[PDB]
Amino acid sequence: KEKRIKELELLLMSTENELKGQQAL
Amino acid sequence: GVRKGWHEHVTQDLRSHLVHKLVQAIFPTPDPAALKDRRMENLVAYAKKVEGDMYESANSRDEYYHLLAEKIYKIQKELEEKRRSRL
Repeated sequence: KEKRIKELELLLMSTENELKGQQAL
Repeated sequence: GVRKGWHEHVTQDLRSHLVHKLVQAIFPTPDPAALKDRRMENLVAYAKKVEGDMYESANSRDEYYHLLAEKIYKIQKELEEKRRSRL
């Protein structure tokens, strides 16, 4: 459960981090 | 920034990517091309609407993230569609 909670939550939160991380293409 | 103190942190492109996150988080769409289907178009429109609503509601970027993630959570908690989606 907890893992699913945090994954589903984190999926949205990740975005900006992913994007600024992937400063390539 | 313009519409909110935090505005400059989140441009249309990030809003778009977040809208995509809404779509995949609600409905893990098999293929981008599938988004052309009217069923998906409606979900896309919903996600846009919801994202916009959250942007205008959110006093702060952190809040914008919070109430979005919360909204997603509520959608799955209530509607629990994730794996079913396709059907």
